[PDB]
Amino acid sequence: MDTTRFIRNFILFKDALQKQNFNNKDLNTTSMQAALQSEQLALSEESQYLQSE
Amino acid sequence: MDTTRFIRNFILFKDALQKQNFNNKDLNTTSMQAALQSEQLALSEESQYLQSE
Amino acid sequence: ILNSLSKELEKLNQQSEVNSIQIFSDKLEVLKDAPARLWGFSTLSNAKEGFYN
Repeated sequence: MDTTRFIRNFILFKDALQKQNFNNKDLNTTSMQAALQSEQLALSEESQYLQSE
Repeated sequence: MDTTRFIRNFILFKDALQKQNFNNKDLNTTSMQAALQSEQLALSEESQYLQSE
Repeated sequence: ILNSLSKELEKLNQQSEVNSIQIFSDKLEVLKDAPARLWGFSTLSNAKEGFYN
Protein backbone atom coordinates (compact mmCIF):
# COMPACT_ATOMS: atom_id res chain seq x y z
CA MET A 1 0.00 0.00 0.00
CA ASP A 2 0.89 3.68 -0.20
CA THR A 3 1.02 5.02 3.33
CA THR A 4 -0.11 8.65 3.11
CA ARG A 5 -3.03 7.87 0.80
CA PHE A 6 -4.04 5.17 3.28
CA ILE A 7 -3.90 7.70 6.14
CA ARG A 8 -5.99 10.24 4.21
CA ASN A 9 -8.54 7.61 3.19
CA PHE A 10 -8.71 6.30 6.77
CA ILE A 11 -9.38 9.84 8.02
CA LEU A 12 -11.99 10.44 5.31
CA PHE A 13 -13.78 7.17 6.07
CA LYS A 14 -13.79 8.08 9.76
CA ASP A 15 -15.38 11.39 8.73
CA ALA A 16 -18.00 9.75 6.49
CA LEU A 17 -18.92 7.10 9.02
CA GLN A 18 -19.33 9.65 11.79
CA LYS A 19 -18.22 8.36 15.18
CA GLN A 20 -21.40 9.42 17.02
CA ASN A 21 -23.22 6.54 15.32
CA PHE A 22 -20.36 4.07 15.75
CA ASN A 23 -18.59 2.12 18.43
CA ASN A 24 -14.93 3.11 18.15
CA LYS A 25 -13.46 -0.34 17.47
CA ASP A 26 -15.94 -1.20 14.71
CA LEU A 27 -15.52 2.31 13.27
CA ASN A 28 -11.73 1.97 13.05
CA THR A 29 -12.04 -1.58 11.69
CA THR A 30 -14.55 -0.68 8.95
CA SER A 31 -12.52 2.41 8.02
CA MET A 32 -9.35 0.30 7.80
CA GLN A 33 -11.02 -2.35 5.63
CA ALA A 34 -12.53 0.28 3.33
CA ALA A 35 -9.16 2.04 3.09
CA LEU A 36 -7.45 -1.23 2.14
CA GLN A 37 -10.08 -1.84 -0.54
CA SER A 38 -9.53 1.75 -1.71
CA GLU A 39 -5.79 1.05 -2.03
CA GLN A 40 -6.54 -2.12 -4.02
CA LEU A 41 -8.75 -0.03 -6.32
CA ALA A 42 -6.22 2.81 -6.55
CA LEU A 43 -3.58 0.41 -7.90
CA SER A 44 -5.82 -0.26 -10.91
CA GLU A 45 -6.51 3.48 -11.04
CA GLU A 46 -2.76 4.12 -11.37
CA SER A 47 -2.50 1.53 -14.15
CA GLN A 48 -5.49 2.93 -16.05
CA TYR A 49 -4.28 6.52 -15.66
CA LEU A 50 -0.83 5.56 -16.96
CA GLN A 51 -2.47 3.88 -19.96
CA SER A 52 -4.74 6.89 -20.58
CA GLU A 53 -1.79 9.29 -20.31
CA MET B 1 -10.67 5.70 -5.29
CA ASP B 2 -11.36 9.24 -6.46
CA THR B 3 -12.28 11.28 -3.42
CA THR B 4 -14.77 13.91 -4.64
CA ARG B 5 -16.75 11.42 -6.73
CA PHE B 6 -16.90 9.21 -3.63
CA ILE B 7 -18.21 12.14 -1.56
CA ARG B 8 -20.87 12.99 -4.15
CA ASN B 9 -21.94 9.36 -4.48
CA PHE B 10 -22.04 8.98 -0.68
CA ILE B 11 -24.28 12.07 -0.45
CA LEU B 12 -26.51 10.82 -3.28
CA PHE B 13 -26.88 7.38 -1.71
CA LYS B 14 -27.77 9.03 1.60
CA ASP B 15 -30.41 10.98 -0.33
CA ALA B 16 -31.80 7.89 -2.10
CA LEU B 17 -31.88 5.78 1.03
CA GLN B 18 -33.69 8.47 3.00
CA LYS B 19 -32.62 8.62 6.64
CA GLN B 20 -36.16 8.59 8.04
CA ASN B 21 -36.39 4.90 7.15
CA PHE B 22 -32.85 4.10 8.30
CA ASN B 23 -30.82 3.80 11.44
CA ASN B 24 -27.90 6.18 10.98
CA LYS B 25 -25.06 3.65 11.31
CA ASP B 26 -26.55 1.18 8.82
CA LEU B 27 -27.43 4.08 6.50
CA ASN B 28 -23.85 5.38 6.46
CA THR B 29 -22.47 1.84 6.10
CA THR B 30 -24.73 0.89 3.17
CA SER B 31 -24.04 4.24 1.48
CA MET B 32 -20.29 3.73 1.92
CA GLN B 33 -20.41 0.19 0.51
CA ALA B 34 -22.53 1.28 -2.46
CA ALA B 35 -20.19 4.22 -3.09
CA LEU B 36 -17.17 1.90 -3.07
CA GLN B 37 -18.92 -0.40 -5.55
CA SER B 38 -19.74 2.69 -7.63
CA GLU B 39 -16.04 3.62 -7.67
CA GLN B 40 -15.14 0.07 -8.74
CA LEU B 41 -17.67 0.40 -11.57
CA ALA B 42 -16.53 3.91 -12.50
CA LEU B 43 -12.98 2.66 -13.09
CA SER B 44 -14.31 0.39 -15.85
CA GLU B 45 -16.45 3.31 -17.01
CA GLU B 46 -13.29 5.42 -17.42
CA SER B 47 -11.61 2.63 -19.38
CA GLN B 48 -14.62 2.10 -21.66
CA TYR B 49 -15.06 5.84 -22.23
CA LEU B 50 -11.38 6.20 -23.14
CA GLN B 51 -11.76 3.32 -25.61
CA SER B 52 -14.95 4.81 -27.08
CA GLU B 53 -13.32 8.25 -27.40
CA ILE C 1 -4.70 15.07 -59.72
CA LEU C 2 -0.94 14.81 -59.12
CA ASN C 3 -0.81 18.59 -58.65
CA SER C 4 -3.72 18.44 -56.20
CA LEU C 5 -2.05 15.64 -54.22
CA SER C 6 1.19 17.66 -54.09
CA LYS C 7 -0.77 20.65 -52.77
CA GLU C 8 -2.39 18.32 -50.22
CA LEU C 9 1.05 17.08 -49.10
CA GLU C 10 2.40 20.62 -48.78
CA LYS C 11 -0.69 21.62 -46.78
CA LEU C 12 -0.05 18.62 -44.54
CA ASN C 13 3.62 19.60 -44.17
CA GLN C 14 2.92 22.83 -42.27
CA GLN C 15 1.06 21.22 -39.36
CA SER C 16 3.83 18.66 -38.78
CA GLU C 17 5.20 20.22 -35.61
CA VAL C 18 8.28 19.47 -33.53
CA ASN C 19 9.11 20.20 -29.87
CA SER C 20 5.73 20.21 -28.10
CA ILE C 21 5.34 19.68 -24.37
CA GLN C 22 2.35 18.11 -22.62
CA ILE C 23 1.02 18.26 -19.07
CA PHE C 24 -1.18 15.64 -17.42
CA SER C 25 -2.97 15.34 -14.09
CA ASP C 26 -5.18 12.69 -12.58
CA LYS C 27 -7.93 13.95 -10.23
CA LEU C 28 -8.78 17.35 -11.69
CA GLU C 29 -11.06 17.64 -8.68
CA VAL C 30 -9.14 17.83 -5.41
CA LEU C 31 -9.74 18.38 -1.70
CA LYS C 32 -7.92 20.81 0.60
CA ASP C 33 -4.87 18.61 1.24
CA ALA C 34 -5.08 15.92 -1.44
CA PRO C 35 -1.93 15.59 -3.61
CA ALA C 36 -3.29 15.23 -7.21
CA ARG C 37 0.08 14.33 -8.76
CA LEU C 38 0.85 16.46 -11.82
CA TRP C 39 3.05 14.82 -14.45
CA GLY C 40 4.70 16.78 -17.24
CA PHE C 41 6.49 15.70 -20.40
CA SER C 42 8.95 17.85 -22.33
CA THR C 43 10.49 16.53 -25.54
CA LEU C 44 13.39 18.99 -25.34
CA SER C 45 16.99 17.79 -25.39
CA ASN C 46 17.96 19.24 -22.00
CA ALA C 47 15.73 21.42 -19.87
CA LYS C 48 14.70 22.27 -16.31
CA GLU C 49 10.94 21.42 -16.71
CA GLY C 50 9.76 23.20 -13.59
CA PHE C 51 6.26 23.90 -12.32
CA TYR C 52 5.21 27.51 -11.73
CA ASN C 53 2.32 28.73 -9.57
